[PDB]
Amino acid sequence: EECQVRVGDLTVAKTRGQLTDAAPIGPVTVQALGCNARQVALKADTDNFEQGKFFLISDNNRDKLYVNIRPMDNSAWTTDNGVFYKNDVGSWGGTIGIYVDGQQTNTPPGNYTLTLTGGYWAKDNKQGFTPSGTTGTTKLTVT
Amino acid sequence: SAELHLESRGGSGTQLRDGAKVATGRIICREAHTGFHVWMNERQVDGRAERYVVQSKDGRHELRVRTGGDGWSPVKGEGGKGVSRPGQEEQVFFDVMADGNQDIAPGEYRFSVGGACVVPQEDNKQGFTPSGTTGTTKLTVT
Repeated sequence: EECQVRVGDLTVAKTRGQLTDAAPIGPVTVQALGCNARQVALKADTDNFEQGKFFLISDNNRDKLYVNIRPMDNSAWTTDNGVFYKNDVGSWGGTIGIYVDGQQTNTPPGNYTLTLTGGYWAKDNKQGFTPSGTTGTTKLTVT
Repeated sequence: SAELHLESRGGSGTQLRDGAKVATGRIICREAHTGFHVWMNERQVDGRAERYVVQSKDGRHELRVRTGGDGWSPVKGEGGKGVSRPGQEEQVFFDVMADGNQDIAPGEYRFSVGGACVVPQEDNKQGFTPSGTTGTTKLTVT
């Protein structure tokens, strides 16, 4: 076993201006392999992750939007805006959508990119993550 | 008596192609014989002696194995069918080539392959051995 979380880059086309309250606008393709007894966990890179919050950065660096990820409708996962992992250990591999953290008004942007690291998580609130997979790059298009 | 020992070429794998081995043990015999009585004990298809699609420890994944041989002979088996190859030797090896062909889902495939070769109470005399040993091979994916 091992735990090898595979992920692939994707591009969605929905503007922030729509997302008023936690709505899925970007299903990141994440597929774990061998993680039958491991809690798959995804976490945005330090550039997009600040103090336990996931945010998308502009392509030219301008504005940021805090968003949280969700398994959409796959299985029970432990939500968090800074660390995302599944409480139930076992095989998994389904697209994780991207929600919004209390909107942000949406200032006329063009493109946003966010890097999501993959691996597993242990314990809670102790930042017990481990790189066991691949780092994906999610791109959001806005207007 | 019996003296059956198994050995694995690795232990698992996830991408098992056809013709890939899994276990490789050795069997022994006593006097002149024409059949190395060996069995697997899993899920044989009726009288299928030289090839049978085995099952996993949990029953959810099937693994076909070409153990039979090429040159073995279906002459009864103990436990779960089996076959006997020219038992003129004192100790031969029999490898089980798995005809999986594709990828196998994570799990554990346990086989109880073993053999004695020797004949129980029949026309041959030799050393009366009415009990054939079994073996234990696990294929845990890991």
